[PDB]
Amino acid sequence: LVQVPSARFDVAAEYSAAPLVTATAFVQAIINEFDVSMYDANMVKAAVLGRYPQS
Amino acid sequence: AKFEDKVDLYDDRGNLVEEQVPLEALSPLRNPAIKSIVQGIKRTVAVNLEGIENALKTAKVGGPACKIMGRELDLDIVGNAESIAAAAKEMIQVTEDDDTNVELLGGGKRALVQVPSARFDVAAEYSAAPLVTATAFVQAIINEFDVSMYDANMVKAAVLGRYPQSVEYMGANIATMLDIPQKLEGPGYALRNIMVNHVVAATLKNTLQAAALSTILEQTAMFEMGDAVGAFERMHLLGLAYQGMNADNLVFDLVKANGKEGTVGSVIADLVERALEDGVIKVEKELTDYKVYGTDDLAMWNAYAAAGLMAATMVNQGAARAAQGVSSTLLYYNDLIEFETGLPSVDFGKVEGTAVGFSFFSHSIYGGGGPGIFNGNHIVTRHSKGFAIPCVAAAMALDAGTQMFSPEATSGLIKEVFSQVDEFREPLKYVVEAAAEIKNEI
Amino acid sequence: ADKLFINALKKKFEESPEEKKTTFYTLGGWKQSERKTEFVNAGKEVAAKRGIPQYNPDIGTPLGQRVLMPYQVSTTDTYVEGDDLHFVNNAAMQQMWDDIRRTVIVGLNHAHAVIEKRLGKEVTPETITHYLETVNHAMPGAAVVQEHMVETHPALVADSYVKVFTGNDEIADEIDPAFVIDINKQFPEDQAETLKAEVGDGIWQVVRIPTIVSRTCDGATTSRWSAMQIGMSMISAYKQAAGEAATGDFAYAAKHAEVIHMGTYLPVRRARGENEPGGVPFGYLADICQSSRVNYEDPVRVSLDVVATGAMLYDQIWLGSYMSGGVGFTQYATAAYTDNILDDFTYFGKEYVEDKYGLCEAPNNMDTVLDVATEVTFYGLEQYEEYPALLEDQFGGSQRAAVVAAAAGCSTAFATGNAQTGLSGWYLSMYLHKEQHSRLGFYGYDLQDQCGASNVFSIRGDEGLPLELRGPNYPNYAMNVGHQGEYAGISQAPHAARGDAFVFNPLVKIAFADDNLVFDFTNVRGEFAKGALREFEPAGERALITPA
Amino acid sequence: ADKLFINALKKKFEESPEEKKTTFYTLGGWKQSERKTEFVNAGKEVAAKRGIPQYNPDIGTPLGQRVLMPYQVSTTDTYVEGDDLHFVNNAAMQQMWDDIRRTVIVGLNHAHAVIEKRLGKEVTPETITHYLETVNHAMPGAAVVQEHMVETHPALVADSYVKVFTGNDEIADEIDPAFVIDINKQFPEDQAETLKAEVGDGIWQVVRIPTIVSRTCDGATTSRWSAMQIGMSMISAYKQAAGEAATGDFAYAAKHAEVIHMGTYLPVRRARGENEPGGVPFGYLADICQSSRVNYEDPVRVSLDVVATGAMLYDQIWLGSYMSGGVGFTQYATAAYTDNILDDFTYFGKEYVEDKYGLCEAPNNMDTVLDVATEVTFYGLEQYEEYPALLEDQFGGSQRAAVVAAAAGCSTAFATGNAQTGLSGWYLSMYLHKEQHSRLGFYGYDLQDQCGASNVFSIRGDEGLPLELRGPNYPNYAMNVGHQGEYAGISQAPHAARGDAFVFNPLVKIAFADDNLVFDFTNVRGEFAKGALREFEPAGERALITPA
Amino acid sequence: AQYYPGTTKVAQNRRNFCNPEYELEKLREISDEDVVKILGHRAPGEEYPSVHPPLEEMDEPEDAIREMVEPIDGAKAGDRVRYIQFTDSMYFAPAQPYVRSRAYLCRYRGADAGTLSGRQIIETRERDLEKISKELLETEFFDPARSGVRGKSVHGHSLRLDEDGMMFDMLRRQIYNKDTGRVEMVKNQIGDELDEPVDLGEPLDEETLMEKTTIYRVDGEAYRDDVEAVEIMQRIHVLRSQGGFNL
Ligand code: F43
Ligand code: F43
Ligand SMILES: C[C@@H](OP(=O)(O)O)[C@H](NC(=O)CCCCCCS)C(=O)O
Ligand SMILES: O=S(=O)(O)CCS
Ligand SMILES: O=S(=O)(O)CCS
Ligand SMILES: [Cl-]
Ligand SMILES: [Mg+2]
Ligand SMILES: [Mg+2]
Ligand SMILES: [Mg+2]
Ligand code: NA
Ligand code: NA
Ligand code: NA
Ligand code: NA
Ligand code: NA
Ligand code: NA
Ligand SMILES: [Zn+2]
Repeated sequence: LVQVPSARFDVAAEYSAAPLVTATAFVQAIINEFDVSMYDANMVKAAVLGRYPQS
Repeated sequence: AKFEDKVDLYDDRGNLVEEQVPLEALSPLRNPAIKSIVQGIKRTVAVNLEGIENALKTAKVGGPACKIMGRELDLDIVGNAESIAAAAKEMIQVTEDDDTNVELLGGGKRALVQVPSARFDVAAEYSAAPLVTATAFVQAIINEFDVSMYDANMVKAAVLGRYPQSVEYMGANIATMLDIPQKLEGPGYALRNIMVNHVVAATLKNTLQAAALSTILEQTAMFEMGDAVGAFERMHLLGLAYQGMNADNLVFDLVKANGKEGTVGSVIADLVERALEDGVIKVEKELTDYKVYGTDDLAMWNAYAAAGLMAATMVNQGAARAAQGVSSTLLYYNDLIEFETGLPSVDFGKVEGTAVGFSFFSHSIYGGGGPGIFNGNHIVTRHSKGFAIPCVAAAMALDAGTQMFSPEATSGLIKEVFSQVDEFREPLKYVVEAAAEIKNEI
Repeated sequence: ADKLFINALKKKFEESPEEKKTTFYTLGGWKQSERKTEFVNAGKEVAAKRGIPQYNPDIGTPLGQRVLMPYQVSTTDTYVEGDDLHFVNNAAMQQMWDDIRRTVIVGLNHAHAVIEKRLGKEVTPETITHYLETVNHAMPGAAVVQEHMVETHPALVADSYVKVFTGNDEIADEIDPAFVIDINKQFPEDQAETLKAEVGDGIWQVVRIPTIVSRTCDGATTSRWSAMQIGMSMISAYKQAAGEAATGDFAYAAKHAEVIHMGTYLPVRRARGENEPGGVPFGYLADICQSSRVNYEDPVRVSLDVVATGAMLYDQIWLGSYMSGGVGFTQYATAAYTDNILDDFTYFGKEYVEDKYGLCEAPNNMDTVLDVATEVTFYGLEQYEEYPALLEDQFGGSQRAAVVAAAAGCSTAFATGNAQTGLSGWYLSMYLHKEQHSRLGFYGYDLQDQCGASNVFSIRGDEGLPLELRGPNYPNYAMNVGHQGEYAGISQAPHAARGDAFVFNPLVKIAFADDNLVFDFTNVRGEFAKGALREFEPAGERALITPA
Repeated sequence: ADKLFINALKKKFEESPEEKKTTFYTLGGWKQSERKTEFVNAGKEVAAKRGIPQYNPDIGTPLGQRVLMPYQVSTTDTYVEGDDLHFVNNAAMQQMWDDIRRTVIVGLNHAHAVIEKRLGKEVTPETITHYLETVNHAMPGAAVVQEHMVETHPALVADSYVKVFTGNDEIADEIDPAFVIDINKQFPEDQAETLKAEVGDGIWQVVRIPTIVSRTCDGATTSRWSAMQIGMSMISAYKQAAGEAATGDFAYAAKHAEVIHMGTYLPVRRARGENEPGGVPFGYLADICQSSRVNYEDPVRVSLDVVATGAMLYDQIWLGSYMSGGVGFTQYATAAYTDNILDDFTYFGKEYVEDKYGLCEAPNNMDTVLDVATEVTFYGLEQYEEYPALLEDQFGGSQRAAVVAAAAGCSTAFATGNAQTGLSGWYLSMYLHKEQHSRLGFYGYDLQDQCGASNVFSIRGDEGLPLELRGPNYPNYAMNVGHQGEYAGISQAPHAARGDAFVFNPLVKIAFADDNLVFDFTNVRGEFAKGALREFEPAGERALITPA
Repeated sequence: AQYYPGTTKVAQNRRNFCNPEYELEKLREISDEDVVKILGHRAPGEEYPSVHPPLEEMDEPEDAIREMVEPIDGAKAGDRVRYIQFTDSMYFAPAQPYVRSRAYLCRYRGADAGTLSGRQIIETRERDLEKISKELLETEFFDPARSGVRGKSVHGHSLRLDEDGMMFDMLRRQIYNKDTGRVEMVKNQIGDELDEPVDLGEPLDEETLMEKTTIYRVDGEAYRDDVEAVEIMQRIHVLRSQGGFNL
């Protein structure tokens, strides 16, 4: 369960900071946890947020 | 306390305001003046009462060259603007003492509306501003003249246009700096889909203020997009500081030194020297008669390079007093600096790339247009994460009349209303003062 | 004397139209029909050729336990089986949509000011004519500047061209008349004066891209393709650098600043770009139809030619294919343009209104709505009751709902001269019909009709809109058959009674007043009939680049 | 021993390919060309029939001051003028896009669970066969339930059908083989085994709607049309009420919960619905191409057939018409599939890698990128420098940049077995090329390429994506020619070298292994040649319903 | 400034074009009126058109940037923005496309330069354009056989030469005179005939083209053999690659 801090919405136009801030924090935390290489980290991104931004 | 950097902050005359401000005092996440700018842009609407009245009287509603013969309604809206605006304010406000503002402009022809913050506190996004304002003015006009049930739909069409048959408010006589949520190129982009001409219009063509408003909007969007989270946060904050807030007077001082006779190339040489002088970069290796520079702080090199980029625009486009070359400056500033130094250009090539397509899509047949119609949400100019568009705003501010799609043509209603708001018009002043004010809370 | 539908009913059935009983089950199922017979035979050839079973009359239930009826195309003496009015089987219908999809209206007013103010050059009728010769080479897909360009085959793209119009008779007269839509020739004199006043001295291009490209691609292609070849032709005819900063102002003007799309883009659940059917507002569809300039002494004929145009496009192609597909919605639409049934009901209402009020002379209020919509509703439903053949012909309740309501709505607008009261009349018709027969349409037919009365006069954000501005993307209207084309007709009705030259957009009206179109928009129902009979010749075919 | 493009250069020019001088200006302009001569005469015919000037060789500048060259379609012995490779003049190219646009993949796994769990009925190979006979009647536009339905002409929709596949060989053997895509017949043993393991016991439909509907309507029509006739066929074959609550589960399954579109919908500035070229991700395009199953010992050939597929679709039809239009972008794309030039450079790099590392055996890092991409880049640019005829053939810098980088990026993926380092090699090739000749492509060519290096390995929101998931809507790629087709090739490259059966989606790969398709996806460059010679017979023509 | 890495003659030529203190060699003399004729934007002795009123007649925002940045003379007067465009042969023309844009933004103020494979352009205020154009046409930026002034129909950078050593021009704007061994401009840059042709001098000979060129080629100096230049390009790739991933 993740609840992104209110202060991020206070200076945002809408609500997509929740998924986007959560996704990148977990992507970077996973990469950092296992020291995933530069070459393979794009796979962790795809596993978290999917086909975005092509979709 | 997350970052140790400090910056000195100046005004748009090059005078020091406040020394040694922690970098995070300029974060969108912490600075109250950036919050107020964003909340302001979300909630402010411009109403064209004259346009509504003319649309009704001619029955020209619902988009370009549209008209409905026999539907004409002759109502003296501008003549009764005070009454209508006061009636509209009653519906727009939540309570009598809140931050609702309704102000008549141009003898009743226009109105500045700021919808109360309480409505946005229980809203997903920002469309309550136009929709609450539009319905309050439709209802106030109908109530003012006792327009019949049979005819009132024409008042709706004169205010909000062909919506909902069109997705947009097509032919509307209201305007906002933001655009509808459906037109976002990605989630998190709304603060990018603000035309450069609107930014230049609101800041009255003051170059540094336009650069400041543009950079605040761009870098704040970078937090909503998540781009300024974790590893990249500091790069974005140093970019806001040095490229858009004239941190350390670096932009200002490069323009001063190159303004009379300089070129892109001369600004570059001054910047590299200054980065050398400050310890940001240093010689890593010597080739044959060629020094390769290195840096132990890429984020700070990027910011210094970014500050150089802004100043080269102001010098190059300022010397022409013609904005079109900003696309060239964004390209060759970065191309030249890489072969000058052996270090990556601003935003690691992304400014340069943005500038390549922006040049194409402003000097060809296939699309874009002049510099003033672009923005961070435009497909041509979304690619750099905050480091390209603020240069465009500065170039359009310096244009002396070479454009057909100038701010006067695209942004006249935005200028008349949004330039009234002090924080929109002179954001560099408010943001620096706030950062000074919270400087010990970091 | 006879109702107008009596001839059709007599051609369909051996019984007089008043008889209440008939014979079923002994007609031979599909074997009664020449067209079904053709289809069974073709199914067998198809399946054998490709190695996969296809059309088979023994699958599912056995068609033709009742009479499979011929339909009269209203206003004609053509009778065809309904399969011949399926859009897939009818090249006139396909070409009608292509002619709209491939058209965009693009001003020259901003472009000419770029030329004079930014480039510092002159614009004259001579330069305009030179430009129009240039763009009539370029637009079909041929080159004007670069060396070693490869080009479209002129014969495959013969239907692509660019014309202009303007309200300034003296300018119009100087341009080569090959390129000019002549407002004074195409429109009766009062209409011409209105339209020329609207346009004034603006000069507007009507651009048509090739049908072959519109079929390969989509509607959102049209304005892009148009802008490319306008931009090349401006470079060539006015001598810019071939790609300088000022070139970009022509691009922006042609794609955005002085462009009139036929349709606007749609929201994500029905994601489509510009120039698709769902973006075409009802008032534009009325103005595309050219019945107004030829039949202007008969407001019924004008209105019901609009109904035919919209019922085919919006129910058969749009809702019946783009938004669904399969066998689809032929006869939900054919009810509004066949057997002269809508025409009989609508001519009744026109005569009622004419005799009681005078056209356009009723008060614009609910008292007129209640009066006219009720009287015409009771008239139409009574025909179904007095002629069992008529009820067997329009067998689906949805079909009868749309036909009776269209007559009631159109007649109400003939009385008030206002579309919005016409629309109220449509909804009231539905409610009265539902109570009279204890049925109305298909399971989901009256979503919009139950929201209907309350939303006619609403002013709220996604509720309130004059009818002329509504279209297929008006929220209540976004899903269902048997309404959109009739709404286009009600939009036309008051303007036809008033003698107005256009309903919503005078540029759109003039843009389709063009004899170089493939489809004849002056006689929509005549064209449907020609396509049904396999006599219409479309653009876009690939025969020249394929084997013999 | 010769470079592969030497025959082509000898065909085009009188000089030896190494000669630096030639003769211009005395070739007769357009009169040197058979094709331009056909076009001039056709333009006269057109203009005289319609009353409006059209193609005219004297508008603008005079083509053919240099040699208007023939092009060899790569891997063939067919030489044609470039105009014959324009998508407008080539029915093979139009049909390739129609076969993609009109296809949707629809599971039967949820549907069969509705039947068993909600209706409480049984599903076996026999019920599925009955269901498939029913849906092959209904899918083209014919009826199974109601009385008095009017239907599509079976011969107009002969290219519409439904097939199934499954990974369970014993189930597949019990369904009538007319309806089954046979994985063991279509794929080599090891590929078959991989694909069957991905599918397992799932059963999936491949649905193709009629080309004539696809051309009338749009890509987003396909999954709707599919769902309508799946729904009718489920009602008929499994004895539901025709319209009960459980009917809705089938509708949601077919449109939403087990549907695989060819392309996803696009954002508003390039508003389009599903199954348009811009939504097709590069990995799917590589899987649509069927070179992998036939040319599986030659990873260069597989990869360059993907490049041809994507350069035509993405540059000629998508960027050159949907997103722009006019003369368009034929030779920006033909550079990657003509004269055996990309083939020469890529075989060079494949051989280099194979000899130095072994395919797929180089370390997946920047050292390999720097090695392979630099070496191949320098090979390709040397050919243009050594053969003046080659540089005059690929006369536009963009064409050269795309070709040279495609070779470099494919070669780099050949070495690492990973697309992402292949893509890094593409961008490094552009940077080296730009410095070597002091030029790269057209004005806006390297927007993506200057962003490129940094975004290859980024993980940020709208930046980070494996190459296989990227497509025409990846932000930096959304606008420009001379990249998208090449990227589809680089996505194929590492999988071809590995011998993988698919690049990104195994259902998409099986779906196009179907001999009832019109276009032959196993030999894309062969088909382009056939269409250029006017020998390809497309679906969707209206000859049967128009005058002889 | 160091401008560009590398140890070939090409790399030194690239650095020289950029360096504003390097005096371009003058090869030919052209009148002011013939510059105006070649541009084709106005007739000699025609007043400069304007796009806006002179700067001193307008009321400008109080703006320290405006105050610090001196306007070029054409900006002060309100001149049109106009252009001159060149095409450079890959057969050893002295200047080349990216070399021009890099050098233009190092030497010239108020410049909008664009680089393409077959054309390179600068747009600036008309009276200032006329001054730059003199230097672009009179110095070793230009050779009359291997370079071309072309506002449209630019084809020819990548084509074989004709028998005289001249680059292809679809519109044949530059005509080689066998009798003098000199080239004349017969048309302006957009292709309209000049009343009187303009002498552009003699083409540089093979050995002088080799000494002055900025293109790398296997039959000249190959880029792959300028190993220090290649090393910096590879370094930029690597550092951009790593910065986009992390910092
Ligand atoms: C399965 C459904 C429910 C569903 O959502 N749509 C159906 C079926 C669908 C199929 C039937 C084709 C076929 O037979 O295989 C199509 C042609 C749509 C498609 N998939 O192509 C259609 N309906 Ni229906 N549907 C129709 C109609 C109607 C009327 C028919 C009433 C009667 O008394 O005959 C009723 C609704 C009502 O009661 O008002 C109706 C029902 C039904 N409609 C019932 C099946 C009825 C039955 O079992 O007989 N249609 C009509 O009212 C007129 C037009 C007609 C459509 C074809 C065309 O327009 O030509 C067709 C439109
Ligand atoms: C007006 C523009 C600017 C604009 O945005 N697009 C143009 C023109 C446009 C037109 C030319 C059609 C015509 O001649 O009427 C079309 C066909 C697009 C359309 N409208 O159909 C096109 N370019 Ni262009 N364009 C191309 C190219 C190029 C190359 C040509 C260089 C050379 O030396 O010949 C250069 C850019 C470059 O220098 O890198 C170029 C520029 C230009 N490009 C210059 C005009 C150049 C000149 O005046 O001659 N294209 C290419 O390099 C190859 C493919 C080619 C495209 C046609 C095809 O793909 O078959 C065409 C693609
Ligand atoms: C940029 C954008 O154009 P606008 O600026 O939106 O007018 C976009 N066109 C393009 O991206 C055209 C792409 C292909 C033709 C350019 C050739 S590289 C569009 O039509 O959606
Ligand atoms: O039976 S339903 O009314 O659901 C379908 C109408 S065709
Ligand atoms: O000249 S441009 O690079 O703008 C066009 C390429 S077709
Ligand atoms: Cl950092
Ligand atoms: Mg009898
Ligand atoms: Mg009776
Ligand atoms: Mg002199
Ligand atoms: Na009879
Ligand atoms: Na049957
Ligand atoms: Na949808
Ligand atoms: Na044929
Ligand atoms: Na030869
Ligand atoms: Na010509
Ligand atoms: Zn289509």
